[PDB]
Amino acid sequence: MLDAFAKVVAQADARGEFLSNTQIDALSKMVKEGNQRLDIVNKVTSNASAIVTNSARALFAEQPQLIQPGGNAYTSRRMAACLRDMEIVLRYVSYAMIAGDSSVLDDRCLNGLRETYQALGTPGSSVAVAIQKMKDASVALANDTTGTPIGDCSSLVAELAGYFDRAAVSVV
Amino acid sequence: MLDAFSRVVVNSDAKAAYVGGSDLQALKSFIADGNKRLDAVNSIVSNASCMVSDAVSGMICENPGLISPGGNCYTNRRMAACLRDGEIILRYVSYALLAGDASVLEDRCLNGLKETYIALGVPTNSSIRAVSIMKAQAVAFITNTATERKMSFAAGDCTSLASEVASYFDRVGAAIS
Amino acid sequence: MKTPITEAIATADNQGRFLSNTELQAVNGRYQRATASLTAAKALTGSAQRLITGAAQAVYNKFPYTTQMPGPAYASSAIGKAKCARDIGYYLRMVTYCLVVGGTGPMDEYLVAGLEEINRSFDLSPSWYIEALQYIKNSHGLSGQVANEANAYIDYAINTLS
Amino acid sequence: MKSVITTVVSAADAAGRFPSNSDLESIQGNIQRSAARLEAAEKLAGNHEAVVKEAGDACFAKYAYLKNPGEAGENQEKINKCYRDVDHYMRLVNYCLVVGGTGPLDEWGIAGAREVYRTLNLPTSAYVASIAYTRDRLCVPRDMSAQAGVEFSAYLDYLINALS
Amino acid sequence: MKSVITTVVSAADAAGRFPSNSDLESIQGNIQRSAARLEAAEKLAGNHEAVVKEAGDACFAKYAYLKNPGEAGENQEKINKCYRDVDHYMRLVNYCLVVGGTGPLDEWGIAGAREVYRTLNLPTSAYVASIAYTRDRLCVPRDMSAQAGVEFSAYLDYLINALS
Amino acid sequence: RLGTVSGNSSLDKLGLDKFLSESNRAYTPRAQPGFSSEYEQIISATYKQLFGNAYIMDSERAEMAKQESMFRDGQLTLKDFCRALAKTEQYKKRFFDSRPLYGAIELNFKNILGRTPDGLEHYRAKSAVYDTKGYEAFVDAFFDDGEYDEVYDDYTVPFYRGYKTEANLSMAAFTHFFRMVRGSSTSDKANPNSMQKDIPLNYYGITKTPLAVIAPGAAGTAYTESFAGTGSWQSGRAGLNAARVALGVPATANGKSFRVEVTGYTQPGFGITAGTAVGKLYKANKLSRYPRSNKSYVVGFDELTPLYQRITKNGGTIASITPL
Amino acid sequence: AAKPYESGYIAEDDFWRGRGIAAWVYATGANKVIAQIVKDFNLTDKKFMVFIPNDGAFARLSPQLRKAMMEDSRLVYDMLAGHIFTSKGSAMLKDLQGAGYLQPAYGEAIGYVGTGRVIKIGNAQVIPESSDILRKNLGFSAHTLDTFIVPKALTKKVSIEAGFSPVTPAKYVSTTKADLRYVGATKPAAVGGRRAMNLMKQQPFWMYGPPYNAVTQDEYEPISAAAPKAFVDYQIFAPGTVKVSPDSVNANELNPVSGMSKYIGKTQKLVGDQGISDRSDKLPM
Ligand SMILES: *CC[C@H]1/C(=C/c2[nH]c(/C=C3N=C(/C=C4\NC(=O)C(CC)=C4C)C(C)=C\3CCC(=O)O)c(CCC(=O)O)c2C)NC(=O)[C@@H]1C
Ligand SMILES: *CC[C@H]1/C(=C/c2[nH]c(/C=C3N=C(/C=C4\NC(=O)C(CC)=C4C)C(C)=C\3CCC(=O)O)c(CCC(=O)O)c2C)NC(=O)[C@@H]1C
Ligand SMILES: *CC[C@H]1/C(=C/c2[nH]c(/C=C3N=C(/C=C4\NC(=O)C(CC)=C4C)C(C)=C\3CCC(=O)O)c(CCC(=O)O)c2C)NC(=O)[C@@H]1C
Ligand SMILES: *C[C@@H](*)[C@H]1/C(=C/c2[nH]c(/C=C3N=C(/C=C4\NC(=O)C(CC)=C4C)C(C)=C\3CCC(=O)O)c(CCC(=O)O)c2C)NC(=O)[C@@H]1C
Ligand SMILES: *[C@@H](C)[C@H]1/C(=C/C2=NC(=C\c3[nH]c(C[C@H]4NC(=O)C(C=C)=C4C)c(C)c3CCC(=O)O)/C(CCC(=O)O)=C2C)NC(=O)[C@@H]1C
Ligand SMILES: *[C@@H](C)[C@H]1/C(=C/C2=NC(=C\c3[nH]c(C[C@H]4NC(=O)C(C=C)=C4C)c(C)c3CCC(=O)O)/C(CCC(=O)O)=C2C)NC(=O)[C@@H]1C
Ligand SMILES: *[C@@H](C)[C@H]1/C(=C/C2=NC(=C\c3[nH]c(C[C@H]4NC(=O)C(C=C)=C4C)c(C)c3CCC(=O)O)/C(CCC(=O)O)=C2C)NC(=O)[C@@H]1C
Ligand SMILES: *[C@H](C)[C@H]1/C(=C/C2=NC(=C\c3[nH]c(C[C@H]4NC(=O)C(C=C)=C4C)c(C)c3CCC(=O)O)/C(CCC(=O)O)=C2C)NC(=O)[C@@H]1C
Ligand SMILES: *[C@H](C)[C@H]1/C(=C/C2=NC(=C\c3[nH]c(C[C@H]4NC(=O)C(C=C)=C4C)c(C)c3CCC(=O)O)/C(CCC(=O)O)=C2C)NC(=O)[C@@H]1C
Ligand SMILES: *[C@H](C)[C@H]1/C(=C/C2=NC(=C\c3[nH]c(C[C@H]4NC(=O)C(C=C)=C4C)c(C)c3CCC(=O)O)/C(CCC(=O)O)=C2C)NC(=O)[C@@H]1C
Ligand SMILES: *[C@H](C)[C@H]1/C(=C/C2=NC(=C\c3[nH]c(C[C@H]4NC(=O)C(C=C)=C4C)c(C)c3CCC(=O)O)/C(CCC(=O)O)=C2C)NC(=O)[C@@H]1C
Ligand SMILES: C=CC1=C(C)[C@@H](Cc2[nH]c(/C=C3N=C(/C=C4\NC(=O)[C@H](C)[C@H]4CC)C(C)=C\3CCC(=O)O)c(CCC(=O)O)c2C)NC1=O
Ligand SMILES: C=CC1=C(C)[C@@H](Cc2[nH]c(/C=C3N=C(/C=C4\NC(=O)[C@H](C)[C@H]4CC)C(C)=C\3CCC(=O)O)c(CCC(=O)O)c2C)NC1=O
Repeated sequence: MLDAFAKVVAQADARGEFLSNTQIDALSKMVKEGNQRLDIVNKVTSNASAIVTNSARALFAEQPQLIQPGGNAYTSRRMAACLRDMEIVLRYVSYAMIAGDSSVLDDRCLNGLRETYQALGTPGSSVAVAIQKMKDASVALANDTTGTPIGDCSSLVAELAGYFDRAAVSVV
Repeated sequence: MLDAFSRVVVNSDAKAAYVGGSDLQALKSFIADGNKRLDAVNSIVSNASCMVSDAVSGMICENPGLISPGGNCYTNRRMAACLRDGEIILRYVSYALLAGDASVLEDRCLNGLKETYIALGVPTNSSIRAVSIMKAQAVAFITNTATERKMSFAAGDCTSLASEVASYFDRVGAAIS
Repeated sequence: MKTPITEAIATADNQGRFLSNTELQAVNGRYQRATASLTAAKALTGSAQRLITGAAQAVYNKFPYTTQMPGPAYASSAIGKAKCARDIGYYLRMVTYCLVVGGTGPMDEYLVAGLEEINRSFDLSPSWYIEALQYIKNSHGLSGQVANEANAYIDYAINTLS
Repeated sequence: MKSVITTVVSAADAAGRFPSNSDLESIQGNIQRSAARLEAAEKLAGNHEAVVKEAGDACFAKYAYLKNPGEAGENQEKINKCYRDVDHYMRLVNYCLVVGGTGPLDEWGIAGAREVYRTLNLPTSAYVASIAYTRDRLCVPRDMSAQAGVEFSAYLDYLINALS
Repeated sequence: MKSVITTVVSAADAAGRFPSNSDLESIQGNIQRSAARLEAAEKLAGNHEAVVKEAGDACFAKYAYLKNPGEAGENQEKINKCYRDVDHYMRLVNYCLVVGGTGPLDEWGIAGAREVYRTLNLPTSAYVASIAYTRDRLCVPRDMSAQAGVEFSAYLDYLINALS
Repeated sequence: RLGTVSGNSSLDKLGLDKFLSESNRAYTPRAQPGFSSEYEQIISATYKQLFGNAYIMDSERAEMAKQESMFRDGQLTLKDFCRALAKTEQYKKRFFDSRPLYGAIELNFKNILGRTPDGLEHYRAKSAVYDTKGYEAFVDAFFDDGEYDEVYDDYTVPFYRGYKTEANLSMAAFTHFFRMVRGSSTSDKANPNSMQKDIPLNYYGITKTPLAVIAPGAAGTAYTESFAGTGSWQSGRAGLNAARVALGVPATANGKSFRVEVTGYTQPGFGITAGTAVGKLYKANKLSRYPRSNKSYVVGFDELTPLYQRITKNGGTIASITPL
Repeated sequence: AAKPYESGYIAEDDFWRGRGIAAWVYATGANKVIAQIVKDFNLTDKKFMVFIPNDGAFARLSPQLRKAMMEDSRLVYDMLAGHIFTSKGSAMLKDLQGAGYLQPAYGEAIGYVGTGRVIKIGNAQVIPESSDILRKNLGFSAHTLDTFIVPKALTKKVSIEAGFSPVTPAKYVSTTKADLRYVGATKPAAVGGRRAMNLMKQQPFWMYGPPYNAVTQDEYEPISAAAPKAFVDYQIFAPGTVKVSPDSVNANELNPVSGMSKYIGKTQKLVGDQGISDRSDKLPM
């Protein structure tokens, strides 16, 4: 895997170039955010059990056929594996948020997830609804203050929303 | 193949939602900035022959082992195919700029282009540099910063269209890698 | 690639857990040191050609047989001289990559993995590249903690060569 | 989707050419016509639950035989699926005014419909009587403007001619 | 004969469908963009005898070696056929403005040209160099209107990319 | 775009998006004298179909200038032009003279008929025409059996139909179609399973065994495997590809079995450490950790989630999962 | 420095401010360089020719090139020395005809193509509407370009892959009351209370139907299970105080010909609204 600092280095080694003066000034801004990025990863991780469970609770209220006999989440092994997957996706979205690059997200979670759910019969349109419910529980948790100093984080919540949309289109 | 308007339709169809209110304003903005998009697609297809020849020549000038015996662009059959491999890639990028969505570039061009280039034996580092040269040419004609041509436009800013077409060219390098 | 960011992800993904404050502090310390490292990399980039021409000449002064002996391994001809100023620029570029990333990652993936195999095969001496690196440690002109970050990756490559 | 963009791109892809001056001239028609057909798509998306339910019982006001035994409006589930299937069709007309062509109606509503409404024995003249009621309910200055009602009714009788 | 009308009628025929609402919208763009190009073609009509004379001198100025014995511009008779062959290209772009697309260039001027010129030993770069001159002496608010110059330039670059 | 959901479509995002959009139907018996643009499009469309999206240069396209002119007034395009172009040297050089007989036989099924050979008897009926009468009648049996006038109007271009259900083929022929047609930016010179020299469906087209379909543009789209016998009688060798059967006690202990295909295995990235290992780089015996990339596994269901993590954490790319 | 309108505009340093085609040479410090160029190559005696790029040529200059003209003052020197030509002296536009070459002040014999009224100097084009101005004293000719004469021998060091590839930041677009609903689902259900089912959104009206059976939010409330033993008697009140009111006095709105009734029967759950509720009013209890 490689983060956002290692991303521009790998793009520059393949050209055989030193980094520019403009490119160092663009990596100073990524360090200048710095603490605001670590606030989003702190808020998402600290409420990780309640984000997964209460957005599984709201999925079975709107699609109650998934827990009927003959549904894809009806049994204890088949329900516990469903909550386990929703915690796997929230894990690698927080990994992609601390790194600034969606490379650990697809190389270790997403590549082969569509092929897995097509061999098992898991409804892929219902997985993306569970992904989109953890999204707006987390982008509403991102832009509340709650012991953070007041400022503008609207550029880092568009990046966190883009990692949830990436995980949702790799399964739908 | 989806355009910009039919992309928000397949996003609304996934949740049985009508298109209206919040989503129609981002599409009314597409119509209001729509004269710029036709005025920018015209700038690329008016120079589409000089763009391709200068991209394959500049790929060769920096890496002159490609025209040696053992290089991929050695003979005349191979050089004429490399001049045509890039003329199609530029054609599909100008479709995605006209549509406003990268679905025609991914469906008809990039899906399968990777295993095309590993069966033939095309060097992916050299083909990325030929795309990179076309990216610099496309932003220069859109933002009128071309050092060899001065196209006439109305006055205004089109940075969002140049940052859009730059993201289409980076999908070409990420696919074949 | 070894980075303070990616080594925190890899030690939590190996255990299979979320990023705790054990991992949020290892990337907090990368952000404190990043200001010294980014000024050390902007200065080594802007004075690269001075440091490349000087370090190659500093090897021809200590080892003058490398500009004398015939053969392909030595910098006798103009072709072996051009392949030496290319080797110094590879060692210098990996140092500025390690300062930008924040760890000894880009020079592991690109330079020091397989380094003892390509030196013994093409018959290059690691003592040539040490003296080329002792010059850059003595001539970058950096000061304080800016020089502490630059000399930490220069001294890392001298330990693999020796 | 069949649209204005996807027609002129596919025509210039089968010929293997760049977007010509006549392919940019068609997207200018998509600009001057978008004002009327987005007014109809916004008027429909705000008042859709009242338009669907007004047309859902215009089926059963013309065909009261559908509550007879064995028919398609026997029980509560079958009228829930009937008001759903009308609301599906009104969503696709909202999708066609947004895109600008008959794309979403063709691929999602019309293709395969003759083989389903005959296998499941749903009378296709009653999936029409709700669509034909909405086309004559529209008052041309009251709900929308003049050219917004031209676009709204032209997608409404494309669906009628495709079920007939 | 690629036009805006010809592209949608041939695409409605390829799928066996009637002219839809996605097809009449493309004819609307032919109406709006018509006033731009139809007065550029009026400008090219009454002032073609001086535009090809100015463009004719602009290729023998660049390639002065054509007047050598053994080249394509030896005598007055071979010179007269070059001012004729550039007056044809100015008539075929006068046709492309009133049609609305690259039809009359693609049939009578471009298709078959690169094997006629190769066999008859005529350099295509000099058939280029007079087309790129009238693209360059055109300044947009004097010679025509601001939008007529966009259409007039759009066909000259289409002719240039075809020869080159 | 990939997937099956989000658009209510599976075949256009399986590589068939360009092919599901054209007719190219030649609506008039002769080309009109005066105009060339309509019929130049049909000739470029029947070059792209019959040659399988190959590059025909201008010095090679002039070698078929005669037929192109017989078609423009006095020949059909389905018959008598695709038949004339298949007897040319440009078709014969790259589709017949390069491969064995059964390799040339299924390239003609794709190019002329738009499908694949179903079983051995589809191969065997076409090799018998070549053994008795030569190449000139061998390409006529693709045109002059019953199938060709049945499925194509004799003024349209052929199209691909080996995936459809109205082309009454076996379901192993569906999986074989997506081995020979990989999207619209590919030819059979640009196919990794036939590189204009191989037999693309050699064991699989004869025995009618189905393959796992990998979509073009997927993550593990570069997956290819070799072929080797395994038994003592045929003098085979063990340990190259995983089996396709799941026979014994391990088939149903740990639940239902699957067959997983991995693509990219490199030397950097094995350990739990985010970076390469510095030092010796190779053990004594000098071999890699994975001597082949493109490995395959047969795994149970209770071992599928530990294996999934063991693949991706070590650099691999899952190409396909298929229940045995 | 001073005002340009002093001494008329007859001063040489103030004349190009007056003939306002090149305003970038005084907005930047470019006019110090071309005065230092003609010191350095002694052009003050012999006649020469300058090709000044206009305003608009400086504006169409690329951001990967305009950065490299700031971090390298040597690159600004020979680019401005690449516009001063000493081949033909004070040459007018009629002497720039045909095809040929031109010798710069520093750089090297840049080729020109001059065909009648269009004249190119190699990635540049002379606008001939204002280009034949000649100064008598310190004598040169000055012509106006529309692009800088950029030789390709200088700019192999520049590219767009340095970091000048333009990128726009994409925004999210959520509404403030759109989530304030969604923060209550982040807490666990022992401390979030009723608010733990806040993530369910409004389904369409047929999704609560008897095939699908989507569960409403109010069930997750105790207001669904309000089933008491006690009951109001309604006869112990005064007559005129018990009020009742029907929904509509119509046979056809209470029940249509189909069963899609909003008021009678089990089809009262098939409303397009009333799927979600306001239970972020109270507490996290
Ligand atoms: C609410 C979630 C939806 C859902 C999920 C569901 N998933 C499975 C089974 C598996 N999922 C995986 C995927 C992964 N496993 C991993 O370890 C990782 C990390 C890299 C990923 C991405 C695997 C391997 C399995 C099978 C093994 C198992 O866990 O039992 C199941 C069970 C399917 C079954 O038949 O048992 C469910 C139910 N299904 C839904 O209905 C929801 C929409
Ligand atoms: C008289 C029998 C016929 C015959 C048998 C034959 N079989 C093999 C090889 C294999 N058979 C199996 C089948 C199984 N293996 C199992 O463990 C189970 C339990 C579920 C079954 C059903 C397998 C997997 C093999 C291959 C592995 C192996 O060789 O041991 C062979 C050897 C084949 C060879 O060429 O070496 C023979 C001879 N063959 C005949 O001719 C008889 C008709
Ligand atoms: C000068 C040679 C050309 C070249 C070689 C090159 N090869 C690799 C990588 C691998 N090679 C193998 C092959 C084997 N491994 C084995 O153990 C055996 C005996 C069974 C063989 C035949 C394998 C498995 C790899 C990948 C794993 C590894 O790194 O060892 C590479 C590295 C490519 C990479 O990105 O890792 C190179 C560069 N390349 C050239 O350019 C030369 C023409
Ligand atoms: C001061 C220089 C001394 C010297 C240098 C010299 N080196 C070579 C050849 C090679 N050097 C490398 C090293 C690297 N390549 C890399 O890609 C990287 C990481 C980015 C490193 C560290 C390699 C692989 C070679 C051989 C391959 C090649 O030819 O490029 C040579 C040429 C030797 C030859 O046999 O061709 C010289 C002369 N030698 C001296 O005399 C100086 C003291
Ligand atoms: C076609 C003639 C257009 C035109 C195209 C542009 N090219 C631009 C940049 C560019 N060109 C090259 C190739 C060139 N450089 C070389 O070193 C060699 C030989 C080995 C050649 C042929 C390169 C490498 C680049 C830079 C790509 C990059 O940045 O990575 C360009 C950008 C700006 C400009 O020049 O104005 C354009 C527009 N330019 C023209 O004038 C005509 C119309
Ligand atoms: C009321 C107008 C009718 C009536 C209608 C019924 N239609 C029924 C089912 C049905 N409708 C469709 C098409 C619909 N589904 C879609 O996904 C889309 C487009 C996105 C559309 C237009 C389908 C495919 C089906 C069958 C699947 C299903 O059960 O929903 C229906 C149910 C049939 C049944 O119960 O067996 C009814 C009752 N009923 C009437 O009385 C008049 C005729
Ligand atoms: C725009 C680049 C300049 C400008 C140029 C001038 N053009 C002059 C004369 C002229 N130009 C043309 C070609 C052009 N005008 C047309 O009507 C058409 C075709 C429809 C074209 C291509 C012609 C035929 C003529 C002669 C007739 C005339 O306009 O007088 C001109 C006068 C000097 C000369 O060239 O003889 C100038 C200065 N004028 C401008 O204001 C901008 C800067
Ligand atoms: C954005 C989504 C938030 C928000 C973020 C801000 N945080 C700011 C400063 C700040 N944050 C932290 C905590 C963080 N740093 C760490 O080292 C660790 C754990 C290891 C964490 C969780 C600290 C320590 C600081 C102090 C640094 C400083 O004050 O600069 C901050 C800057 C305030 C400002 O400049 O206005 C912002 C904007 N604030 C918000 O309102 C939204 C909700
Ligand atoms: C030039 C930038 C490259 C390079 C290019 C070559 N491509 C060659 C053949 C080839 N390319 C494609 C893909 C192309 N065809 C399409 O239809 C589409 C998109 C829809 C694309 C991008 C195909 C399918 C083929 C095979 C042609 C055939 O089978 O006839 C090629 C020829 C190789 C050869 O002749 O052996 C070259 C040289 N190669 C380079 O070195 C630079 C980097
Ligand atoms: C025009 C012919 C008459 C006229 C007719 C009336 N329409 C009445 C109500 C009404 N009409 C519609 C359909 C229309 N409105 C929409 O929003 C849409 C599509 C989005 C359409 C096609 C609806 C849905 C309704 C009910 C809601 C309402 O307007 O109250 C109406 C009132 C009586 C009735 O309930 O039908 C009349 C009289 N009105 C006129 O003034 C001209 C003469
Ligand atoms: C009745 C004499 C009052 C009155 C009562 C209403 N209460 C409504 C909802 C409600 N009530 C409570 C308190 C109750 N629940 C408990 O768990 C406990 C003790 C631990 C008590 C005392 C709660 C928490 C709630 C909200 C939860 C729910 O709705 O199930 C209510 C419905 C309000 C509405 O939604 O319209 C009514 C009418 N109101 C009166 O007018 C008399 C004075
Ligand atoms: C009618 C069909 C049609 C064409 C023939 C072409 C031509 C064209 N371009 C623009 C108009 C424009 N074109 C651009 C584009 C640019 N300007 C720049 O300064 C950049 C260099 C470049 C890309 C960012 C801008 C900024 C406008 C102004 C109008 C707007 O902002 O929408 C207009 C609108 C001007 C008007 O209203 O008259 C037209 C007709 N485009 C079309 O839509
Ligand atoms: C209606 C559409 C139409 C056209 C577009 C042209 C195209 C065209 N031009 C020429 C023909 C020509 N083109 C040139 C041109 C040149 N020679 C030079 O010295 C310069 C290189 C260049 C000046 C522009 C000459 C000299 C001929 C005559 C060839 C000859 O005499 O051998 C011919 C051959 C027949 C002939 O005219 O003799 C044709 C078909 N003619 C058409 O009928």
